[PDB]
Amino acid sequence: TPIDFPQGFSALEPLVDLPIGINITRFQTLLA
Amino acid sequence: QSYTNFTRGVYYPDKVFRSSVLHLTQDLFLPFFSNVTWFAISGTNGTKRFDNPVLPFNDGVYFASTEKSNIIRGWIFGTTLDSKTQSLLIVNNATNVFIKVCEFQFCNDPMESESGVYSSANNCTFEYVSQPFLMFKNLREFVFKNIDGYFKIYSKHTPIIGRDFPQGFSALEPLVDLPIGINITRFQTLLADYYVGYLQPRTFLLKYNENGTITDAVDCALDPLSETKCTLKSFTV
Amino acid sequence: NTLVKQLSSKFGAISSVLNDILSRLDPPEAEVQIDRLITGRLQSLQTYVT
Amino acid sequence: EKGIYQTSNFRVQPTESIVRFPNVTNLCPFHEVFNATRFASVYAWNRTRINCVADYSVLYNFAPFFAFKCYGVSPTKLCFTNVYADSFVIKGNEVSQIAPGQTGNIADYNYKLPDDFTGCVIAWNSNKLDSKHSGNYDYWYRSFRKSKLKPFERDISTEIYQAGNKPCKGKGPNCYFPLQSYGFRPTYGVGHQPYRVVVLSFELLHAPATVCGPKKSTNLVKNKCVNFNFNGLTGTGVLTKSNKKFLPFQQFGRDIVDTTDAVRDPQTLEILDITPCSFGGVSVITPGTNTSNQVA
Amino acid sequence: QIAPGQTGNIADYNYKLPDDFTGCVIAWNSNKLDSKHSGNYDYWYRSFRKSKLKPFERDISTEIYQAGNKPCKGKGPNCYFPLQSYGFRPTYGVGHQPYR
Ligand SMILES: *[C@@H]1O[C@H](CO)[C@@H](O[C@@H]2O[C@H](CO)[C@@H](O)[C@H](O)[C@H]2NC(C)=O)[C@H](O)[C@H]1NC(C)=O
Ligand SMILES: *[C@@H]1O[C@H](CO)[C@@H](O[C@@H]2O[C@H](CO)[C@@H](O)[C@H](O)[C@H]2NC(C)=O)[C@H](O)[C@H]1NC(C)=O
Ligand SMILES: *[C@@H]1O[C@H](CO)[C@@H](O)[C@H](O)[C@H]1NC(C)=O
Repeated sequence: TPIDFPQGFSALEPLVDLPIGINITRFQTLLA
Repeated sequence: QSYTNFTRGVYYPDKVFRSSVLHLTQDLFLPFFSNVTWFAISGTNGTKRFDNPVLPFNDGVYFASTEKSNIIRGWIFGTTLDSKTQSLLIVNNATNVFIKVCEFQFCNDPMESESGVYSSANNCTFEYVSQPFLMFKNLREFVFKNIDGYFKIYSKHTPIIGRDFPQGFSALEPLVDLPIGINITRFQTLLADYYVGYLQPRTFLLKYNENGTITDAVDCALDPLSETKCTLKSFTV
Repeated sequence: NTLVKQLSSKFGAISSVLNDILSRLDPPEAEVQIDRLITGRLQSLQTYVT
Repeated sequence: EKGIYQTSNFRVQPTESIVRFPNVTNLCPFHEVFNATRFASVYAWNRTRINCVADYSVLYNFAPFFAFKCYGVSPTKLCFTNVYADSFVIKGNEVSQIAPGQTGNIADYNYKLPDDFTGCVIAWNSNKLDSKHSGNYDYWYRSFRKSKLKPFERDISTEIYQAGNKPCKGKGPNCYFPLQSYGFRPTYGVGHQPYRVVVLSFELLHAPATVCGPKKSTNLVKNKCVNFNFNGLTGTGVLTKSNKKFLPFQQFGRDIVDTTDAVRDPQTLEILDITPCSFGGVSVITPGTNTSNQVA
Repeated sequence: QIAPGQTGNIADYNYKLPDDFTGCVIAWNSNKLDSKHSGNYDYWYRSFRKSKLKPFERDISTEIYQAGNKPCKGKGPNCYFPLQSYGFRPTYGVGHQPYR
């Protein structure tokens, strides 16, 4: 969204579907 | 022989408590006023020491006796009853009711000085003991049903005043339900004045009390009034 | 009372209790038996409302 | 628009589930088979049956099983309607050969196992009982037999392999005697050492359906909305003290519309009424979204 | 067992299809290629797992599963390797022959 949060409504589109097949209980965010 | 005017043999079809309701159910019951054979023929000495008749077991049977002597000791249920097939033997005692299911070639009884010797048994698989512990004049009513592999025995013992079959309604409570799994087509009465009837598919309207007992019953196909009662599900029309 | 009594009807199913159907049968067969019970109960509701 | 609207119904959910079954009776004689003074032979096999009330955690705790494989789910204690337990003591080279479709010298001449049976074969080190190396009487199987056996061939009928340069009747020159020390003599104490082996088929499904695994019971909870299972009768409701007088053989009760309203506790025999958990419709009262968003 | 709604050691612990499944399951008798005379032990099956398998999940852990009341490291009396190999041979019956 290229236009703080204006609170305008928007919706997401499908991007990718990966058949990983794993439990995925937890996650981390990777930063440089 | 060929006794009739009987209106007894209703038993609790299940183990469900009901309070002040009229329950219409279809099950195997002794029909009211059906023909019941009175066993003269095998009374007292009868044919004892010489023969002993074998009766068919069609779906289930009704058995009743008033003999205080306890001459009646048990029953054998099965088909061949000669050790070729598996059979069920029920024998009563003073303090031990014993049920054994296995192949038997014969039992003990084919004056009354000795009993309980038996003969032989082999490859026996099922035994069950003392459901009621025990089993001055009393009427002892039993119903023997064999459905879906389960052998269901119902019974009731009530006092009498010396009359043959005192009148009033009394339903038979269940006694024992065993997963025997055998084919029963014939049975025989063992003696060391009994009545035998047969159950048929019927619809009955059973009247339950406040305390869960059955106090009356209507045989839905006995007469047009009973049929009306089942249509309305009421004892008052 | 009739509508409640209809819950005990099998409508051709092996049992009237959904938990029994789910416990003894694999999902596929349970789904067939449950769908049958659903059809019978919907028919009973349509009769009641009509 | 302004008005009162009918929305989704509400329920009061249960907070916990309770399972009640009657007091557990005596257990299957598995302990006598494993915790034996002397182990049984192939011919002296047992047939566990009927207050069997099977419970397989006792075998997991009793002995250090090292080669225990279950064709059905080894963890599940479930049903069978029969348990056809069998036992024998065998060298730890042939234990792996006690399986469907396997041959070797064993099974072909001892205890052939059919395909498609719940072969829950179990085994553990027997050196503590066969500590003397001379040879022990208690658990001899059949090391050799004249001809290949059918699945579940009779073990009660034993024989001596009729090998020779002339017909052999059982014992004789160049015939193989099943009672030579064989496996029972440990020697090294690993490998060939005799292993106590128990195999229960669990494969007889028939009309009675009797023996099955112990049914656990949870504590009883009253005066709360709970889920319940009483001897297979399941539901959701609030359990309260009953004033109903059940007969000695009645387990539950019903209303005029054939719904369940009471149960008999399998362990205490207290009669409990089942009150449904509260529910009802939900109505939303609104001035309408063109005036105010406040609702009731 | 390779079908929607089925149970067993593979349907439950190795490979499970969803109940709502669209697709095709093709099987072929491979006994002449996969079964070795001495036994082919390259193929492993899971028999011991704590939880049941969820649809199309592929869990390849080999951690020891303990069935007793005391965990242990390595192999142990109630400590089992989760996989069991199967030694396919040309002499096994059809039920026990390998299928692709
Ligand atoms: C088996 O059932 C009996 C009841 O028939 C249980 O015995 C009762 O246990 C409570 C405590 O939980 C006592 O307050 C009662 O006085 C006991 N009554 C009798 C008659 O013993 C018993 O706990 C159940 N379990 C076992 C293993 O026996
Ligand atoms: C995905 O991972 C979670 C977390 O490890 C698994 O949940 C565990 O399941 C076992 C099964 O007995 C429990 O003993 C653990 O306590 C659970 N972990 C908790 C509660 O944190 C979950 O089972 C995994 N999914 C699958 C399909 O195996
Ligand atoms: C039910 O039992 C109670 C026990 O006190 C008794 O008072 C009552 O009269 C009984 N009712 C019937 C119909 O037997």
